[PDB]
Amino acid sequence: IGPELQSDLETREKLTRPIVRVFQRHPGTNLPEAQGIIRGAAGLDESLLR
Amino acid sequence: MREIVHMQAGQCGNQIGAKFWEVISDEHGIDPTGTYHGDSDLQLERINVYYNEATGGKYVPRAVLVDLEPGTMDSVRSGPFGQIFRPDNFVFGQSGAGNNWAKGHYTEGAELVDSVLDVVRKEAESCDCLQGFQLTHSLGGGTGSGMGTLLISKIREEYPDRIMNTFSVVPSPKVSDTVVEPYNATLSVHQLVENTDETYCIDNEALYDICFRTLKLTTPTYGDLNHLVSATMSGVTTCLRFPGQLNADLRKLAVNMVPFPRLHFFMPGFAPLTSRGSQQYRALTVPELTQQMFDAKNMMAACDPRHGRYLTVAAIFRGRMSMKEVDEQMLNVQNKNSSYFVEWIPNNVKTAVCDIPPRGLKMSATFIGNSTAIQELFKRISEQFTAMFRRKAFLHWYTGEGMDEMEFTEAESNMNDLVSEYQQYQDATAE
Amino acid sequence: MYKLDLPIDLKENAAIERRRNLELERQSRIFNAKVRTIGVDVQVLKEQVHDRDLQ
Amino acid sequence: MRECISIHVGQAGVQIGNACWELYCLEHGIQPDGQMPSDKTIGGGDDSFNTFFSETGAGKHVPRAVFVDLEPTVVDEVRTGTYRQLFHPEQLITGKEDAANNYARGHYTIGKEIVDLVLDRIRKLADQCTGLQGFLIFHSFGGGTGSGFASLLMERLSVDYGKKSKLEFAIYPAPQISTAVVEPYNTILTTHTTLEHSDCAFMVDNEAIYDICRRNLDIERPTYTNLNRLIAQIVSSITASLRFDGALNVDLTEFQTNLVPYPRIHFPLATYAPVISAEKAYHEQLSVAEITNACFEPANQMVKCDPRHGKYMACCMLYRGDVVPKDVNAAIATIKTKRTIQFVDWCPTGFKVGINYQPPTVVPGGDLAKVQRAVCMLSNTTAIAEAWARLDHKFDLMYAKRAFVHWYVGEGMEEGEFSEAREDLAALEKDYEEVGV
Amino acid sequence: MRECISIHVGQAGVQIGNACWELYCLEHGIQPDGQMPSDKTIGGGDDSFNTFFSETGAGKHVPRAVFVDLEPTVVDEVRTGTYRQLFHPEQLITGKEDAANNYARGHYTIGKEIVDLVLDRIRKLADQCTGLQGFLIFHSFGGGTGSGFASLLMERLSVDYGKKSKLEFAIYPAPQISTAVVEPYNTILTTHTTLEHSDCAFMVDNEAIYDICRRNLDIERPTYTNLNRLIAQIVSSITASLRFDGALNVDLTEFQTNLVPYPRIHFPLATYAPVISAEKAYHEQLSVAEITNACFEPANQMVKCDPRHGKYMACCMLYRGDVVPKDVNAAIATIKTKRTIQFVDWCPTGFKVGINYQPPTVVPGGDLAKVQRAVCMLSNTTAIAEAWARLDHKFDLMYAKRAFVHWYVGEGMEEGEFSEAREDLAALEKDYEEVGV
Amino acid sequence: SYQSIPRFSKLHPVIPRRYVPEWKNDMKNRELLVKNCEMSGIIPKGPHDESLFLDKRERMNEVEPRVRVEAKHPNFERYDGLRPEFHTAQSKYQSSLMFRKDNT
Amino acid sequence: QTTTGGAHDYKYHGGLMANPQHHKAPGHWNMHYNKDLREKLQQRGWRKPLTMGN
Ligand SMILES: Nc1nc2c(ncn2[C@@H]2O[C@H](COP(=O)(O)OP(=O)(O)OP(=O)(O)O)[C@@H](O)[C@H]2O)c(=O)[nH]1
Ligand SMILES: Nc1nc2c(ncn2[C@@H]2O[C@H](COP(=O)(O)OP(=O)(O)OP(=O)(O)O)[C@@H](O)[C@H]2O)c(=O)[nH]1
Ligand SMILES: Nc1nc2c(ncn2[C@@H]2O[C@H](COP(=O)(O)OP(=O)(O)O)[C@@H](O)[C@H]2O)c(=O)[nH]1
Ligand SMILES: [Mg+2]
Ligand SMILES: [Mg+2]
Repeated sequence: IGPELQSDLETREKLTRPIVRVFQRHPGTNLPEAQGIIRGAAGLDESLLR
Repeated sequence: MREIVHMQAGQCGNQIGAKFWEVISDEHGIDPTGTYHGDSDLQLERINVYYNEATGGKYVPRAVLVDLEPGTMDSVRSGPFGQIFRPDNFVFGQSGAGNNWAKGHYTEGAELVDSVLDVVRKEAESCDCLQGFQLTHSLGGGTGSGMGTLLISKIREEYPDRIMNTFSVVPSPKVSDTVVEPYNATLSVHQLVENTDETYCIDNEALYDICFRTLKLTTPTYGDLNHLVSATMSGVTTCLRFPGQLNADLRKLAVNMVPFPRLHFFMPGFAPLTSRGSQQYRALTVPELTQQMFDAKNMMAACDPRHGRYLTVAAIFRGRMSMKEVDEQMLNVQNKNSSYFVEWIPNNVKTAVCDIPPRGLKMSATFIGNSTAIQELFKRISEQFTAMFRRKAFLHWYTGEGMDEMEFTEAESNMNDLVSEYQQYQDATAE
Repeated sequence: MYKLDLPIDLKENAAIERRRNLELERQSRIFNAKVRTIGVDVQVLKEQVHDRDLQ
Repeated sequence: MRECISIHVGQAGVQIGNACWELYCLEHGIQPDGQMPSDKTIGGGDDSFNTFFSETGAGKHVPRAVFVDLEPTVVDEVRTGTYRQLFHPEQLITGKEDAANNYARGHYTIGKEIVDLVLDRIRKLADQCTGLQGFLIFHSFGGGTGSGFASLLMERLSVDYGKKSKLEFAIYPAPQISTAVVEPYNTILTTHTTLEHSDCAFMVDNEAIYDICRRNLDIERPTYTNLNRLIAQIVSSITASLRFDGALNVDLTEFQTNLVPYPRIHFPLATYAPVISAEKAYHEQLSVAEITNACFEPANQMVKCDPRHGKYMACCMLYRGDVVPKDVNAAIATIKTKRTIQFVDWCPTGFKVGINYQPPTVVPGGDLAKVQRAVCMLSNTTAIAEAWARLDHKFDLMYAKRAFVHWYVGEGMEEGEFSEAREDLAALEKDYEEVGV
Repeated sequence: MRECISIHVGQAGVQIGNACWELYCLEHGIQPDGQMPSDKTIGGGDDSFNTFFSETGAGKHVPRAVFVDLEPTVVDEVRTGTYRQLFHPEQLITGKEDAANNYARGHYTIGKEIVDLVLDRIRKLADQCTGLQGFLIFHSFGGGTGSGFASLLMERLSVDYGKKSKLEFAIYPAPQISTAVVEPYNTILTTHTTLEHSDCAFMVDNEAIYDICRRNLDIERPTYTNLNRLIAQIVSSITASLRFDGALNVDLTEFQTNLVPYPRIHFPLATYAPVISAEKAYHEQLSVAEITNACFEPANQMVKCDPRHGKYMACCMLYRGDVVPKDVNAAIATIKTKRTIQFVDWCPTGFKVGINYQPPTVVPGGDLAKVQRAVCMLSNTTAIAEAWARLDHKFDLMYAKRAFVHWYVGEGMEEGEFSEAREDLAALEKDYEEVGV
Repeated sequence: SYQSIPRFSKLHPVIPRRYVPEWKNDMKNRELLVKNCEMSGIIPKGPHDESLFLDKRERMNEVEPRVRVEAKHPNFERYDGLRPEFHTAQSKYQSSLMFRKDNT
Repeated sequence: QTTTGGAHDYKYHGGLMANPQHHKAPGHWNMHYNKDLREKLQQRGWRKPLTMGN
């Protein structure tokens, strides 16, 4: 999940890092990273409740 | 402005209630003449709950003294604080009771009941907003039991919306003080169950143990016992007479303690009580006051709460103190003694705070306990009843002045039903 | 009652320029960000500390 | 022109009234006699006392309050204590016998003897205004006068007075701390009136204020007085937009339209920052960011439920003091970049900001330190369902055995009250859950 | 825009923090009540204290540190000491039950009711900051508060702050000198869980500082105060580039990137030169090359481990005072040319030099002389494998018979943690060995 | 005319408020940007729903199909992540990955 | 001694422990600015009264 301030994202781990801005300068894109961390957070939440 | 009409029947009632009137008289500042001699206006503001404006600054009690025979009533008149009473509130016959329930109730109590109803009617109709009646008597004799029960029944018939408090000191586990007190107590509680709003059962053995262990007191006498009972009365009615952070009157206590109309027999208790030579060793805090409240040896009922479960508790504190401390102490004692409280009622505690402690004290406390341990007392009375009812001993008297055996059978069945309900709501679980 | 004339106008103008004095007080307080954000008054805090200790 | 009528019902409500009007007198400079020493005012806005104090004679300011308690003890103490000449004698209304923790006594038998007089006095107080903003109704869920008579009072007011604001400050039973046994019954019973007759109900918890005074004020033994004073601080910070000018003034209509999205979600939480003592005011910064993070602080809410398990819906900030939007927007951005604050999906813009000029007034002999910046946060979070859940469990395991029901039944109240109030509480629970998801 | 939050955990943390902030107050001219006086050139325009002290309106310079210990009397010595009113009252967090030299008790049972409040205080100290650069965390591996609560705290900090630079100052247990008996357990079980939650971990050893004070300082009967003073100096030399400008300067991130080769090799030793007294230093030609050599004798480090048995990997030197960089470069050339020092073949440029103009500050009662030149060496070398080997041997010896394990099982641990910590340290030993070859 | 009814993914506190991709609003060389989205036919080029992230959520609406979004896998399995190499930054997690065993 | 009686004593407003009361504004229908009109009408003193003779 990360820290409780996305002003403190440590730019390397950001979904608007300069590398992915260079990525989204062209059409296409929509990386499977945000959905991946969604699935990971969901699985860890179900594990926590179990 | 609410009023309490206080009635005292029997020799025990006429002693304990006289001590109670004397305690609240020198708590409100009333002198033996009857005039106000206090210092604060709080003692004078809410004075009509027990007194009547007689002569200028003179205040007379609203007492009704009842006896079949002018016994201790004469000694009350001739003692200190005995001429504050109105002289025609003394209603008295000339025959005896003989520690006989039917003499107090049916034959010899019949000639005085009309006079007592006239006196208490004159007292009650003078009040602008009457709240209730407070009877002091004994469940072991004839005047305290028979005439007391008859008076409760007639007062309930005339005023079936007021709060009926009865104190009614009950027979002891060990030592009798009357050989027919199982019959007397059974026949009295047969009508105390269906008439009184609430009853504060007091045992003299518990009073003796309080004097011996928590007060040393090598020569207690009945003065200290009636003083303790009087302190409990003042503690249970102090919220009417003095302002506080959280008020709770008699109707509020009755609402907050009894879950069902049958279960209204309580265990009174008073704190702080200190053995003479231990005030320097103890320090006054709300936690020690509450722990002395919830100590099993502090209540004036001989039945042990460890052999039972607390249905409800009323805690009336008197003194300048913190509501956070009071609520935290109640929460702490409830959480630690989690097996002594019924699980299907959360917060079995009704708190009240009065701002005026008794004189010479910083904090005082009154504990009222509705628990299922009262079944021990009722089972003792039922056992000592059925021990002699099977042999018909001491019963030719009651048959002679004229009741039937069906009344005794109905009384013992009512007692057994009350024992059954108190046992049911001790082992009944929530879910 | 009274007639509405020059003393009433003078009272009104006094109210206007009292409002002006109050808002220049607030301007002097807020344009001095060391007072605006990290303020609070030492003398009143000390008196309240002494009141609590006395209580 | 911006008048507001305070109705204090119950012993708890009368104590709130004592603290509130002593704080109002200290704020607006009315002595307890009822005189203003320096009053250079014309009228129409500069009379900042006019929202609370009316006018009579040679300079006497009587409050716009009605004190109601069936028991004639606390109101009589008010009548014979310090603020004696301030209050009009007919505003202080008493009875003879209290309802004694009984909703049936307060609503059905004792209640319809004084309610007509209370409505006549409310009408007489409201007829002299020149435009009324609302009713601040202070009461308790403990029971008796604060539940039954208050329930009848909101019922009558919502029938007749119609389109006026009815802000209801109700103190709520704690999860564990309680002073009564029929308190769950009374609390469940006074849910329909706050759902169907209140416009905005501020539920506040005594144990939570105890924790706040223990942690931030260093008061090891707090009484009701500090709680009353801090609730008076909250309501004064709420109403101060009606009395003193500011950069952004928020009246009650804007306040309600910015809180409540649906007519049944009128249960916000009130918190106040800072609530510190002066020794901590030495070693604290007390800037706008600090006193907004203290408002969003988990162990600083005034009911015992952390909003970490809930979702924020609409937060009304009322800044009070030397506060500038340059700092306000920075604080709002700092909040909205925080993970722990979790706003609801259908509300991107969820902050209503109102900035006032006048700093809060300290009572001479209280606990709160005198500060030049404060926030009154009024947040409509959906984490309030925990309180309904705890009273739901208490009412379930009490009413399963039908204890303390014969009082209500014999005092003129059909036993379907408990079931219908139970269903209304369950409806509120389900509604808050489907809003939160 | 540059800040460092200090967390002093454990009694060893708190005493080091006392000496450290005595040094900081003397460096920045902060009086013991916490106020910069008035004037004399830099007045109202000083930011040498921005990394350590905040500002308030009372003039108090609130420390940016948290003194946390599960046991009383040491935070109470702080609260009744000379710096009584320097510290914020809520910045001094204490418990009720001691952690009993027990990693399990400090990590799983007693430390769980303090971690939320200390994270709340760290959140307040961090949102008082705009340019936070790291968390300097001081403790010992002896056990209890410094081992279990410290590990839980750094796990929570890693969760809540991302991987911000969490600098570690750990008092590693000595080979021969010992205080506890359960030190191998408390050190192995905290190395396992703090091997991946601290970005850099300066080891320090009480026996080595004892030898340093006995030999190079003539303080034949020393106490913990001298050790804490040297630790304070060697931390202030690290942080001084954030507070005083000058020549080549290095922040908390640059020396991390120049120091740690691999993310699991983050355990450097630390050295300070010239550790010296007044009468000893008066007969001396204290200069840059010989104080570099002073950092480079094997009998001069703060960890009892011989660097001649290992190979240097990365050396970050921190020169302070009137230091001309040509002497630094000449010293680097001489220590590179002489063959007693062995370097790994994969690091030709094995030095990172940071030069600051500010000379060190002495304390009235300390033992270090007022000097012109100083140097702080942070050396990452593979000579710590001997320390890990001694710790592993003691852990295996005391774990073969399950001695002192029922305490950990009673306060909440398995043999699984012990076994995984053993093979974690075995993997760390293997990694150090293969890096060394 | 037509109907959109925008939808969004579930919540995560890493999504940085609003963020549109650059190419939707990249107007130094737009005149041949839109024909790349025209020949493919799977990327709508409409003016609406430009926010790939609106509040804290991903846009599941008409910005690319769900396929080709998840299809950019560099073929990384749980075998690689549970035994990371030493010189990378993923060996900062080894003690929490060695407790995970290895099955799938 | 009563709790509320000892708590809510006679509190004296104003003094050191007080802020200046920032009043909102007077009414614009009340605010006429006639003092400036008076001082303007004082000028041009060669007027003649608006009577029948002039
Ligand atoms: N915060 C706060 N709560 C109070 C205060 N006084 C009483 N209460 C609350 O009042 C509750 C008890 O019920 P009351 O409000 O006194 O009942 P009532 O409104 O007086 O009506 P009756 O029960 O008939 O006397 C308790 O739960 C207390 O929390 C006070 O001064 N401050
Ligand atoms: N250099 C130095 N070391 C200290 C100091 N105080 C304690 N230590 C070290 O701490 C070790 C003892 O364990 P502690 O750190 O005190 O344990 P703790 O942090 O107090 O936690 P508990 O034992 O549970 O109370 C000893 O081996 C010392 O080397 C100090 O002031 N200076
Ligand atoms: N506590 C207390 N109990 C009393 C006192 N006088 C009598 N009793 C009790 O009352 C019981 C006797 O009942 P009694 O009053 O004689 O009945 P009566 O003859 O009808 O008036 C005995 O068990 C005594 O314990 C007294 O002064 N104090
Ligand atoms: Mg009341
Ligand atoms: Mg210790």
